Amino acid sequence: GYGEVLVPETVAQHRT
Amino acid sequence: GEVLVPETVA
Amino acid sequence: SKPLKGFVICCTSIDLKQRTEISTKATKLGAAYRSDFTKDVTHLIAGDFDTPKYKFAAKSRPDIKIMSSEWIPVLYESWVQGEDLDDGLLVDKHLLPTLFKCRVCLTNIGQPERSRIENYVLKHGGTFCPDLTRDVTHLIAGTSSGRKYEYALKWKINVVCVEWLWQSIQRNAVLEPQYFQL
Repeated sequence: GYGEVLVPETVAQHRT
Repeated sequence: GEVLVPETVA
Repeated sequence: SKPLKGFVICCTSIDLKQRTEISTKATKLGAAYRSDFTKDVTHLIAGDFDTPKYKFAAKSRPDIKIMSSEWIPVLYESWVQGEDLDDGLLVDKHLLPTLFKCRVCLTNIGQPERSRIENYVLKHGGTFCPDLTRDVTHLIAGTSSGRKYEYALKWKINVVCVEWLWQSIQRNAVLEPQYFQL
């Protein structure tokens, strides 16, 4: 019911 | 047999 | 006639209704059913990895098969219908998926290794989590920094290196996180 806290997936991704 | 881990308590 | 003679079955994190079905059917099949995890247990039917019984089998008893809750009802159904069984007794078809009940999130891992990890989590029965939420069970981290890492520490979520995943897959069991710290 109440909002949940989410840490978003990293948008800026890098190639190893 | 010898008890290694007991049953989970309800 | 007693296909499970010599089997010793134990449950972990199985609800009462399903546990009663499993013990009744396993006993009719000829197995012993143990409420405690005794030394002679051969098969552990598990509904979660975060239990003392599961942890003991994963750490100390690789001979013990970790089975899905559907194993005994499916084998019992074939047997009571008069179907031919084989010596495998459907065990290999009903092993518990290695990452059953795992909810795995990643942080600070580059491509293509990031998406390969995601694929292996799904292949081994886990849930993949792009975002970190309080119900994640494991955060695989490339480095000990960043927003997901800080929130996992706050929510007391396991933070492990990717070797946790590789060793859990080869051991066919979720391994404990303290052995895979960054």
